[PDB]
Amino acid sequence: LPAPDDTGLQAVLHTALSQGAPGAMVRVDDNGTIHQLSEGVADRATGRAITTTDRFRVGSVTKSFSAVVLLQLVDEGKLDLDASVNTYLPGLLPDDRITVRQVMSHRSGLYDYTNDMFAQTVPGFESVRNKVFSYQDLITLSLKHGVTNAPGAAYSYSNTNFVVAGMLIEKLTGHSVATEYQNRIFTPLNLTDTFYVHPDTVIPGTHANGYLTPDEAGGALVDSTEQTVSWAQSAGAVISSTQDLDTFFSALMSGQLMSAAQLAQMQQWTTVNSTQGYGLGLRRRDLSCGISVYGHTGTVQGYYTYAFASKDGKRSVTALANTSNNVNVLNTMARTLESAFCGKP
Ligand SMILES: *C(=O)[C@@H](NC(=O)Cc1ccccc1)[C@@H]1N[C@@H](C(=O)O)C(C)(C)S1
Repeated sequence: LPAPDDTGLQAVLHTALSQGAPGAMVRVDDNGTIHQLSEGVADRATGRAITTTDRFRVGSVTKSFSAVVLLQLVDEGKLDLDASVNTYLPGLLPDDRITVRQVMSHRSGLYDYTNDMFAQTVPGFESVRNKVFSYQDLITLSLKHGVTNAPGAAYSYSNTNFVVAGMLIEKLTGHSVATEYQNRIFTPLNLTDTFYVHPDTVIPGTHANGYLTPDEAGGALVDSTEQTVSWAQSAGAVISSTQDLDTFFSALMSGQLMSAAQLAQMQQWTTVNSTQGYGLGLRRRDLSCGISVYGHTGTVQGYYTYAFASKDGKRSVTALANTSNNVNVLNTMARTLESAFCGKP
């Protein structure tokens, strides 16, 4: 690979601050040489600077952790990707033909309940932040809507799919998702900054605060740091660090977390758009210099995350800006992948 471009990374972060991120940071693990940059503040009221060791909410990057657990259950013979979800969770879904593979690749047609919750950004955050939901509650919210397409027929990202994922983990293992994440991922990889504490609202240890941008342009930012994330759970509630997400996606892509057969299933790409695919709880992004990278993005209130690795896991990058509902910042932060993998233009 090209050399990571730290000047380019620095410009990305500075642009993200100019667009409304209080803080922005990135860590590259380049085959044993680290690159780490940060600009701005973890806490905008106190002025405490953001740093690449600050913990944060990774949002939908959680889906990759859920997918790893499920694919280990497939290795163990406890789950068949092409069986019906209702085989394992009887009566859950209105269509017996919706399969586990369809759920994990967002081809199930299940409606995303979060479109109900966040029609207004800050009011929706205020409605869910201190709520505790069961998995079934969230499924029932989805099922109030008809499915949006036939099973398997169309890619349509839906948090509901990884609420089903959590339910399947807990039913088939008899344990909580937190226990399964810990035993199958966090402990074996020594991810000392990585937690699943739902429904606790505290982020353990030193952390970046999250700042939710309101829908009204120019409006005051809302501190969204402390919330249950119960509206997402196995779709969105992991806490981590740039170092730990780098370790996780390098371990995944280098074949440490499941059989080769199941990693191949995880990497069967459904088209998202002309430069992106979706596997099983895994995104592919195709970069301008003809390199593809693998991992996931996250948006949870006040945090935008990108966490991606090369095909062989030897280079990994995690970038975080502590705002959300700011599409300029979201778009800017994607450029860290270009600078880190494609290098100087
Ligand atoms: C994961 O991060 C998910 N985030 C949300 O459900 C929160 C949300 C975001 C925007 C508006 C309303 C609610 C989904 N995953 C990300 C991702 O994969 O990058 C999406 C942006 C697709 S939402």
